Amino acid sequence: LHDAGEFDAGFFGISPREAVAMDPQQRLLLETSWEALENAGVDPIALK
Amino acid sequence: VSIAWGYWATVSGMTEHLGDADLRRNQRIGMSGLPADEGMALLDAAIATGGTLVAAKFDVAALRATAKAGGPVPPLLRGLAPL
Amino acid sequence: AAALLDLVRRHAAEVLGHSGAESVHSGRTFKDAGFDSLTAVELRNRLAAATGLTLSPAMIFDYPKPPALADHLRA
Amino acid sequence: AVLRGSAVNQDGASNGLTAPNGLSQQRVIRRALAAAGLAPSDVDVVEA
Amino acid sequence: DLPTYAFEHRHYWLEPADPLLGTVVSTPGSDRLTAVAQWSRRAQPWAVDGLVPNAALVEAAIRLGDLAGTPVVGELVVDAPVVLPRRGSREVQLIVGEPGEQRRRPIEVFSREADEPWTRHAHGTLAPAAAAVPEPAAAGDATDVTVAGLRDADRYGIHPALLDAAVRTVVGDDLLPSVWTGVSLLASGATAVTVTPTATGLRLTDPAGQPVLTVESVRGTPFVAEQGTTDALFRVDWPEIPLPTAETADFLPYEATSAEATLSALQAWLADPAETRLAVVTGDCTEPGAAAIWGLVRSAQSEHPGRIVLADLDDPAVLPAVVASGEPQVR
Amino acid sequence: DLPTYAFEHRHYWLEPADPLLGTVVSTPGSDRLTAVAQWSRR
Amino acid sequence: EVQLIVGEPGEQRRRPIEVFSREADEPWTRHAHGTLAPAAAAVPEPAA
Repeated sequence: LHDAGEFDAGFFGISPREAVAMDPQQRLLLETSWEALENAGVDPIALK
Repeated sequence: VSIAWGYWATVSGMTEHLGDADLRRNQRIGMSGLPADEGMALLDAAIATGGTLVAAKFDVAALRATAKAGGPVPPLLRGLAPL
Repeated sequence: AAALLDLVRRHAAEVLGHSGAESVHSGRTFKDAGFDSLTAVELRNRLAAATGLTLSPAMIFDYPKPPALADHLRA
Repeated sequence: AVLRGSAVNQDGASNGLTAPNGLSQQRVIRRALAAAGLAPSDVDVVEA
Repeated sequence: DLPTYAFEHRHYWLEPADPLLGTVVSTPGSDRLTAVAQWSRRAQPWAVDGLVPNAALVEAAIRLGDLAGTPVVGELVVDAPVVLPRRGSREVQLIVGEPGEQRRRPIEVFSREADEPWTRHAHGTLAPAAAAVPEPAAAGDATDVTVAGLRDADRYGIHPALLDAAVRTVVGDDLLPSVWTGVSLLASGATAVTVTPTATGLRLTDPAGQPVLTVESVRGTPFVAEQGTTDALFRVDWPEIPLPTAETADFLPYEATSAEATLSALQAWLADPAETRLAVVTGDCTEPGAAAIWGLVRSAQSEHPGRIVLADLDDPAVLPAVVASGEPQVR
Repeated sequence: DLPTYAFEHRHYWLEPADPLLGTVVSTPGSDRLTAVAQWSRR
Repeated sequence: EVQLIVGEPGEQRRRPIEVFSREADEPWTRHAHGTLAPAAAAVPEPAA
């Protein structure tokens, strides 16, 4: 999976310096969880 | 032979009143404790030498590190802590 | 208050590792930018020592917006 | 000894990634007490 | 089925970033070799009570000769055994001179504890590996010696603890081996060796029977040691510094005449709100009253640095320059 | 209640094992100072 | 491998500095050579 180095930091409110520190697995999980939650037709904001 | 003995590791009457702040201040300016047996050896060596000498323990490495870090090195200890 | 805004924005950009002072935007609060305990206390030092004033290490929570903080430094 | 009930939850949205929250602890205590089928006046010592 | 969110992507990654010999330096244009390594308690666990056995130096010289192609130790005279400090580390430098007669490389082992003066611990010559090196004639029954907890035995040809234990049974426990001659290496990494005593040297053979090491002649003498106790004496020397070429300076000159008057001037100056530098001019420091005033002013500047110029002058005209010199104590 | 097993214990542990100036060598007995350094693009 | 050799001080306590260099077993290459002089109390700044 040669696209693992890409991640959105400003979407979740993450500073650039702590983005490199964190494991890419966490970034991939964070993105895919939002993808899955959206795919089910459930509003992520209302889940808080 | 006159020897400027430092703060002896053996507690004496003159050093009855130096508090923890005093020991920390002395160690900050390089003035450390003087061991008893080492004090006797220094007295013998000074009697062999003679003159106005100082027999005290000065931390050379820490003073040099402080000099490199920008700390104020006393003029007399500048020889022991070169810049 | 333009100079204060510029200096605080530049210092925040340096703190957060941002590419430039333009990336940090004056609408989002400090918390949303990614500020926590570690960054805030050292930003306090970096700003106070530069400006020559003293401050409590918790400016972020009292003034969530950079303009409000700059107005506080003005007074 | 006999273990009666237990509960587990998450801190959730707090003042930081590591900061705690009192409400979550209260909720988990109430959940544990409800699961164990006891009352708050029955216990005599808590290991904080 | 609607499409999903469109993200913005940027790249983020974080790429990761012989103890007896240590570092080897070759003199540019010269055949001398300098072996530099750090000696400490955590680096030499087998060195008990700070004392480093001379067999450790022998093994270090053997490794250096292997690097330089001279494993045969023509001579090795131990000036004094190395005693490492409990606290700190000692810098040990091995200077091997350019090869001379019969390609023999002179070798010396200097050591010093940080700022301690350099002291040589071993000296001799190293010869290249001869085509035929006969074993010394046996004089006693061979005895196997094993040392528990040998660390990095494969790193050295013979472990320093193993070599020391081997030489104890020949030279003698009460005698520290001093002079070594004809040390030829035949095997490396041996953990357990059998010592065959000779007239002066010793044979070292593995339990399988293959010869591991030979020493044509080794002798031992009693030893004692000393450390730095006389280095705590300090003398007040007066290195010369050139005065600045400044014709003006801000200062308050005070021609000290007595200790009490100097103290009164000091307290009056302290009470003075004006930020005026004060300079004290006295007689020769060897004088009693001048020395007392000098000590008074020294303590005064200890209390208030940067506001005192203690100048021992025979001509007060250079007083401002001394103030501009930057040194509070100037003679 | 009676005591548990008495294992015999032995120790096992695996030990984890100035760019321009580098290392300065002060010649013993000589004022000469020889600095050695490793200079590379990285 | 780059080495800086400073010999025993000579005239005016000037220390002779030489910058030799070599790669693996290549011949030593003296790059920059000169003398280092002790600092004076007042260094005259050149005219602008």
